[PDB]
Amino acid sequence: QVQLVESGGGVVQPGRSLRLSCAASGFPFIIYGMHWVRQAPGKGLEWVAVISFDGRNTYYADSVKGRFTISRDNSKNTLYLQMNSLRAEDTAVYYCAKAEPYISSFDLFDYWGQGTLVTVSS
Amino acid sequence: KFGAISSVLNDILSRLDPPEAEVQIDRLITGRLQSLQTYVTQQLIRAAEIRASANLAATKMSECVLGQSKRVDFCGKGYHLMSFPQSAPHGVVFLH
Amino acid sequence: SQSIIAYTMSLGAENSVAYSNNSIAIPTNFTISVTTEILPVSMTKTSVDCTMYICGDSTECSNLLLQYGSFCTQLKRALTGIAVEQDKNTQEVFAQVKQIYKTPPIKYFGGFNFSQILPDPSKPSKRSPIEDLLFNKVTLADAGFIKQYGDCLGDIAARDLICAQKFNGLTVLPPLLTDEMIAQYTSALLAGTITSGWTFGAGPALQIPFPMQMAYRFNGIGVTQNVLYENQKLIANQFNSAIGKIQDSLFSTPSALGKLQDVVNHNAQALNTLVKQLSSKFGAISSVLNDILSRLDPPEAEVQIDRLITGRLQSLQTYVTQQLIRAAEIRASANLAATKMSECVLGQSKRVDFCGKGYHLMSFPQSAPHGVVFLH
Amino acid sequence: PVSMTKTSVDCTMYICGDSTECSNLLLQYGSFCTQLKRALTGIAVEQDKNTQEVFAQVKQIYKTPPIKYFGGFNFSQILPDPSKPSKRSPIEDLLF
Amino acid sequence: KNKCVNFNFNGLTGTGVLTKSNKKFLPFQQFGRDIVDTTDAVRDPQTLEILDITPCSFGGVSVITPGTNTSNQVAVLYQGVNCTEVSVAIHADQLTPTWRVYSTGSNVFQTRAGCLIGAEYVNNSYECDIPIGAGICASYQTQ
Amino acid sequence: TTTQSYTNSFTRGVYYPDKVFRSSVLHLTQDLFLPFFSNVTWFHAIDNPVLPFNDGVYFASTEKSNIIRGWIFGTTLDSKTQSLLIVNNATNVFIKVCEFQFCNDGVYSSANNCTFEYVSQPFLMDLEGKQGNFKNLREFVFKNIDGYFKIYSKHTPIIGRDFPQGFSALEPLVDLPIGINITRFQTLLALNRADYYVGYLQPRTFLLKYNENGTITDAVDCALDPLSETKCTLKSFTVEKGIYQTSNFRVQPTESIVRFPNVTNLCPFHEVFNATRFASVYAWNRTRISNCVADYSVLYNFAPFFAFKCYGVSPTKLNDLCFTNVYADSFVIKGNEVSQIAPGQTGNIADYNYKLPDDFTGCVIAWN
Amino acid sequence: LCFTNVYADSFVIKGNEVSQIAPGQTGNIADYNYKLPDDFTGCVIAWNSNKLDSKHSGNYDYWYRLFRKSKLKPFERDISTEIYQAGNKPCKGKGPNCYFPLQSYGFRPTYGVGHQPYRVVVLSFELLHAPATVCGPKKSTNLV
Amino acid sequence: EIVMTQSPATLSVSPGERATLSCRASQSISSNLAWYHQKPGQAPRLLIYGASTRATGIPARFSGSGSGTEFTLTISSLQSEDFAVYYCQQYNNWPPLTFGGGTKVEIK
Ligand SMILES: *[C@@H]1O[C@H](CO)[C@@H](O[C@@H]2O[C@H](CO)[C@@H](O)[C@H](O)[C@@H]2O)[C@H](O)[C@H]1NC(C)=O
Ligand SMILES: *[C@@H]1O[C@H](CO)[C@@H](O[C@@H]2O[C@H](CO)[C@@H](O)[C@H](O)[C@@H]2O)[C@H](O)[C@H]1NC(C)=O
Ligand SMILES: *[C@@H]1O[C@H](CO)[C@@H](O[C@@H]2O[C@H](CO)[C@@H](O)[C@H](O)[C@@H]2O)[C@H](O)[C@H]1NC(C)=O
Ligand SMILES: *[C@@H]1O[C@H](CO)[C@@H](O)[C@H](O)[C@H]1NC(C)=O
Ligand SMILES: *[C@@H]1O[C@H](CO)[C@@H](O)[C@H](O)[C@H]1NC(C)=O
Ligand SMILES: *[C@@H]1O[C@H](CO)[C@@H](O)[C@H](O)[C@H]1NC(C)=O
Ligand SMILES: *[C@@H]1O[C@H](CO)[C@@H](O)[C@H](O)[C@H]1NC(C)=O
Ligand SMILES: *[C@@H]1O[C@H](CO)[C@@H](O)[C@H](O)[C@H]1NC(C)=O
Ligand SMILES: *[C@@H]1O[C@H](CO)[C@@H](O)[C@H](O)[C@H]1NC(C)=O
Ligand SMILES: *[C@@H]1O[C@H](CO)[C@@H](O)[C@H](O)[C@H]1NC(C)=O
Ligand SMILES: *[C@@H]1O[C@H](CO)[C@@H](O)[C@H](O)[C@H]1NC(C)=O
Ligand SMILES: *[C@@H]1O[C@H](CO)[C@@H](O)[C@H](O)[C@H]1NC(C)=O
Ligand SMILES: *[C@@H]1O[C@H](CO)[C@@H](O)[C@H](O)[C@H]1NC(C)=O
Ligand SMILES: *[C@@H]1O[C@H](CO)[C@@H](O)[C@H](O)[C@H]1NC(C)=O
Ligand SMILES: *[C@@H]1O[C@H](CO)[C@@H](O)[C@H](O)[C@H]1NC(C)=O
Ligand SMILES: *[C@@H]1O[C@H](CO)[C@@H](O)[C@H](O)[C@H]1NC(C)=O
Ligand SMILES: *[C@@H]1O[C@H](CO)[C@@H](O)[C@H](O)[C@H]1NC(C)=O
Repeated sequence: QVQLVESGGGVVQPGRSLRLSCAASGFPFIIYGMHWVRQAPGKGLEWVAVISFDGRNTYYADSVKGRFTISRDNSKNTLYLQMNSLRAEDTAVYYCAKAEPYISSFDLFDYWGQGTLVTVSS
Repeated sequence: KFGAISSVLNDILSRLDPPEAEVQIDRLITGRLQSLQTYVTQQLIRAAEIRASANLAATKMSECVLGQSKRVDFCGKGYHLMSFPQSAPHGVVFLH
Repeated sequence: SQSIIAYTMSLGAENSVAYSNNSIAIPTNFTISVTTEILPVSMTKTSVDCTMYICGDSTECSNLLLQYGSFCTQLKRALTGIAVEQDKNTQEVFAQVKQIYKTPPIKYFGGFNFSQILPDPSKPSKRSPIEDLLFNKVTLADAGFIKQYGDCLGDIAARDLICAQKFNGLTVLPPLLTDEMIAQYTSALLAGTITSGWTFGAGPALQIPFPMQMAYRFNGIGVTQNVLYENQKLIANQFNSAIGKIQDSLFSTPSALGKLQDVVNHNAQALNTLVKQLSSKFGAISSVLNDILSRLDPPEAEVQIDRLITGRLQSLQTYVTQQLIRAAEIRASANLAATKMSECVLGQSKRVDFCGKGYHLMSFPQSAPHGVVFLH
Repeated sequence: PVSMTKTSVDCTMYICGDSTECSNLLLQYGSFCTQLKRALTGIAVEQDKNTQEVFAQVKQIYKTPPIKYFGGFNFSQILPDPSKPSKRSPIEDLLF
Repeated sequence: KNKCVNFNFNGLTGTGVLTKSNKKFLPFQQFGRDIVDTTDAVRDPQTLEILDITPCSFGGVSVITPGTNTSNQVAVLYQGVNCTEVSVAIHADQLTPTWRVYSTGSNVFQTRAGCLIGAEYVNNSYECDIPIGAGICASYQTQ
Repeated sequence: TTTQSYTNSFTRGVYYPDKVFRSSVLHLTQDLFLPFFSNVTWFHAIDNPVLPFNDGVYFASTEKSNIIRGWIFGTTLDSKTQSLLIVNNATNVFIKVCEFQFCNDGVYSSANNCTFEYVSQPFLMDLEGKQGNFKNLREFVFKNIDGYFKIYSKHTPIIGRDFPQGFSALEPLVDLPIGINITRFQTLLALNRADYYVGYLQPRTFLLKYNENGTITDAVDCALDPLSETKCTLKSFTVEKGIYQTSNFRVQPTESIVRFPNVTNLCPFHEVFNATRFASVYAWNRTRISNCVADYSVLYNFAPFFAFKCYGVSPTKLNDLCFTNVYADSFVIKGNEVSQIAPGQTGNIADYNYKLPDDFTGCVIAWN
Repeated sequence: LCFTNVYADSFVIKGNEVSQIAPGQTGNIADYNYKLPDDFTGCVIAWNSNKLDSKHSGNYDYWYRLFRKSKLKPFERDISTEIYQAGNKPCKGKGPNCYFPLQSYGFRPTYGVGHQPYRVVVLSFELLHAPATVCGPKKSTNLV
Repeated sequence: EIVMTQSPATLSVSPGERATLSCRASQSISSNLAWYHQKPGQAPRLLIYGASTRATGIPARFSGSGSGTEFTLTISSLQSEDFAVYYCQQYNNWPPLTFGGGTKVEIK
């Protein structure tokens, strides 16, 4: 069965950096793109980043553009998300979601991970 | 003309609007500068060859004139005895 | 068991001397060593053509080119000067004697063996075996004196570099002095220097037995003639052994003639790049003149045509400038070779490390493609 | 003079500082500056060969005798000075 | 075929001479090329045969004249062209040069640097006067 | 039920990029090739997952006689977008671009609006030397660049184990201009009576060695090891002893700092949107906005818009432009008059109260 | 400036023809009626004239050509009434597949702006460093 | 940016009957929209892609309809595992990705 497990979250101070990981198994990981989606408490789902099946094409949300970095490692079936200059509004829970080609390159989030909480406070 | 309307700057400045005159002006500049660059490059090559000839002439004068040279076919054909220098326009002449 | 290592260079073997207030070291034996030296004398003569290179049989392109002034007459003088300079270099290097001499019918020069360097009658080119090895180890991309027109259709397979260069209008001219009469010049020089001594280089040729010439060369290096007259057989055997082993040294080595091959490769590569520059757009709609004239209006097609003109002409200018630099370096080498021939061959030179390592005795010239080879 | 400073000028970095479009349009002019890189490489190799020819004229490195008494001739200004870490003569030190 | 012709083979516009070839074209292949990206062979759309494409004939002309006060006779040298190809070209009158030098039969010489028309051949040897090329020199001499 | 094990692609997946003959050349090309040594997804059969299609796909399969008929491409695999079908029977082929409904298994159930029916020789060529040990291995390559569906193939009963190592080129078969949109890929199975090797193509540069009859004997990848670029920079297959300068290296930047002294630069947008006495249309108050930074989020949060149409500029692109002057004319108006207010309009307001010029460079905002 | 000779060509055309009339353009007027040289050195003048080429009940006096065997050379006229040949029929007349080369340029006081009777006159010069027959107001001083 | 408005902020029905949810788009998206199921504390589950196609392994009680800018989601029979938050997501404009506010379905 397909399993998406996130890790690396925790507590952090404002202005610092954190790195998240999402291990993948049970499916041909190298031929699909993946997504990072965050949900602030009391709010709806928000799209964050995306990386293609090889790595040359990546897109970023306007709220995290220039601060968040997304990358993958096909040799280990893991997905990464490097975060820099964390502000107060970046407190949420982050989900890694598999992508299934539909109409465009990737439009459907078929499997979702359990997610990890990140909170920023003094 | 190098591709402009005319080859006379005074003619092309009074026969075109200033915003458009620059287009025709910026062809004469490039043609003239490429011609100048070609001239300076050939002049440098010619200067190098003339310098080599001048160094050979100075060596020949210092060897054959102020002494007797043992080198074969250097100060004239045969066994060398003397050499007398004579001035020429843009050059020198030896009498081995 | 195999790998790549990194080490610091060793300047040479560690040696020390034994200086003292009263001590001399006087040799009591000698040796004869025959080294080799290779010098380029000339390069391939080429004669590019304008108009055809820049505007393939197009009247409109020719009319547009006519507006650029005399940029096609100054590029038809540099190449001619280069060719004439190459011919002069060959004439200076080889044609040093006025009369052609011939080796005597018998070949007994006091035990010295000269068959390796003397002409071989059996071969139809009248060349020495050493010259044959020099010829077979050098490959020419374009001989020039081939008249290869008429077999581009007979090429059957894909056309080679030469047919393509002809397609683009880039030709090569043949040298005035063919490689056979150059070899004849070298043969006459060698016969003169091994029969008449050094007199033929100064005045009339006077014959001298070879042992006596060897003795006077020995006397010139500062050793009395008695030494030669006492051990003539030993020096003859050493000379024969050295002459025999240089042939194997040239045969077994990968490439001891790298200079001539480098010259040929540089010329061929420059021509190939000039040809390849014909298929670049330089920022126009397309790189084919015949296509951008039937797809575009005449009043506007001029702006696209006037990009290929400048690209092609700039490529041609860089080619001609590089050719001029190469010609200057080749002329310097040719002057050095002419001086070396006139010094070491037509006499004996006192300059150190000039005509080979050690005390100089003689030198024999050999003809090589686009160069000369000495045997000090 | 024996040699000059070796340089390795790089096309794309010089002409188009880390700009993708500028590098792409530089690629449109064909193999233009490849000749430039080759020329600079040849210059560097030529300089190395020049210094090798001029200086490495001997194959075995000799050393001066421990005692320096050459019949009254004082050469102490040209042989290397052991105290100086660079092992250079005073005349070489002034030149540096 | 074999006559210098203009062709328009499916977009390919150019001049040349077309002959039979011993190529080993794969059934899929259609065109031909060489090292420097120039077309050199085309598969005939019918009969499935490979026809090579030779360029046209071109070269340089060089008039070898003696001193102009001494005579008015000149000789022309067509460089790089077999002198039967130029001879039929003179006969067919299809050459760019409109100036035609007389061809009396006694003035033909296929040299290694081209062919010269206007001067006759001997089997003697003299000091070179004007350099022609490939071991040949010309001079103005009394008959 | 199928497996998804992993294998090494080795050197394989090289075709003829063009239709030009070469002989004893080392031509270098840039195109979509399957990379050298890499991982391919090896499947089994005994359900038929829909693999993605992007930048082409490399297909390989070894079988005894036949268990696989054809392929289906296209988007949504339903009766809404155009699709493909390359099913192959025992005698012919059935290439058609149509709008099949769906089958769940006599492979389609709708052909209402579609054309381009194509038939030709069968693709699968199977030969046996009086024994079944000659396992026919078939390698197929598809891509959809600028329409023009290309298909390459090369049929040979190779040794028979699996995805092999020996070099083998691919000769084109068909080239038909469908060019609709392809994002998915699925493979049909048998009906009634160890394969599925799938690789993905990527944009790379390759050096191909040509024979003297026009075949491809060997090739070299340009980005596999520290070598294989030396052989490319002085294009050849034999490099002598020495040191060669190939290319250059550059480090990439990581972050981005936008530090500024101060940047609020307050605009009167709040003062024009928080007003309480918006004048009538007959006397429209015109406020001049200058010497301030126009952030449109303050306009975004203050009003739940009902008409945010824009003419000279994009509504999405407003924070990336610098304006010499900004005029904000505010007036409360009726409902239909909101649609009335526009360049080149007419009415009792567009003619007598407020007329928008035809060349209007700006945006209008209406909120109830 | 100084001009050796000045050529004035005057003709009435429609509104879009004013946009058409220019060196190196396309259209029936530009290729069969009047063509200017590519290296044109001159001025073209257009002004609206609806009072002289219009009257009640219309006026079909003017003419223009749409059917010609080949293109029109610059500054070359082609006044002729030869029926255009369609295919290989030698028909000499009006009607089927043999059309009159020129059609009416009919004008009425009430048309659109693009269909108004625009009056156009072109001015052509041959300026260079040469003598002149046309000059401008400028007094001549004394020689020093 | 296409903004996605949820007509019902919160819905309350007892089990057994039918619930209807509505989601609107600011611009035309054809039939490109998806629905997701999300129980308090778990990961989202896809329900309907293409606005009219049911996902794999999902009971037939879920259905949707609508095209352009007006979309509806209909559940014929509500059950014990259906009370959750439903999100409507557009994917016609591929470059960005937007989500709806969400509707809360709760026991009456
Ligand atoms: C000087 O050196 C010669 C060789 O370099 C010596 O000749 C050798 O003689 C031996 C016989 O004694 C040969 O076997 C050998 O091949 C070589 O020819 C020569 O003897 C030597 N002279 C003295 C005085 O030792
Ligand atoms: C001079 O040196 C020649 C070397 O090329 C000798 O020729 C040799 O001839 C023999 C046969 O007699 C071959 O076996 C050998 O390979 C070589 O070609 C030649 O005899 C010699 N002559 C004298 C007088 O020394
Ligand atoms: C060679 O010349 C040297 C000059 O540098 C002498 O060294 C000098 O010695 C004097 C003392 O007389 C010092 O004052 C000076 O600084 C320097 O060291 C050196 O003695 C001399 N040696 C011989 C053997 O002549
Ligand atoms: C040479 O003579 C000097 C005289 O002072 C002496 O010091 C030196 O030791 C002598 N050389 C040797 C090697 O003994
Ligand atoms: C010109 O020379 C001869 C004589 O005609 C013949 O080989 C042929 O015609 C030409 N040569 C070549 C190599 O085509
Ligand atoms: C013409 O040239 C010849 C060449 O020798 C010379 O003898 C003769 O004097 C020349 N004629 C005149 C008028 O100088
Ligand atoms: C001229 O000399 C050649 C040899 O080069 C010879 O073949 C020819 O017969 C000679 N001519 C006459 C007329 O004898
Ligand atoms: C292929 O997969 C294996 C195991 O998953 C891995 O060790 C190997 O590095 C992969 N190959 C490549 C080229 O990434
Ligand atoms: C295979 O399909 C072709 C295409 O219609 C058809 O003509 C042929 O009869 C079919 N063969 C079989 C065995 O069904
Ligand atoms: C049929 O399909 C084509 C191709 O997608 C499309 O252009 C055309 O509008 C369609 N017609 C109908 C009636 O669906
Ligand atoms: C294919 O998709 C692209 C991207 O959405 C679109 O621009 C193009 O029009 C589509 N082609 C067809 C035939 O629908
Ligand atoms: C074909 O169908 C028959 C009848 O149901 C069945 O017995 C047989 O196993 C089937 N063959 C295959 C390969 O499924
Ligand atoms: C190429 O052609 C030659 C000549 O017929 C033949 O001997 C050789 O086997 C062929 N090679 C290939 C790979 O077709
Ligand atoms: C402007 O805002 C920045 C960021 O909050 C702040 O650091 C700065 O002090 C402000 N400007 C001034 C002049 O105080
Ligand atoms: C006016 O400003 C206040 C203060 O921030 C804000 O709460 C309110 O929403 C604003 N109203 C409008 C219409 O901009
Ligand atoms: C514009 O003028 C009107 C006049 O009635 C006034 O009510 C409104 O407050 C003004 N808006 C401003 C000053 O921003
Ligand atoms: C004579 O030539 C002029 C100038 O090209 C041209 O305008 C005129 O129409 C020609 N004559 C006739 C009768 O066509």
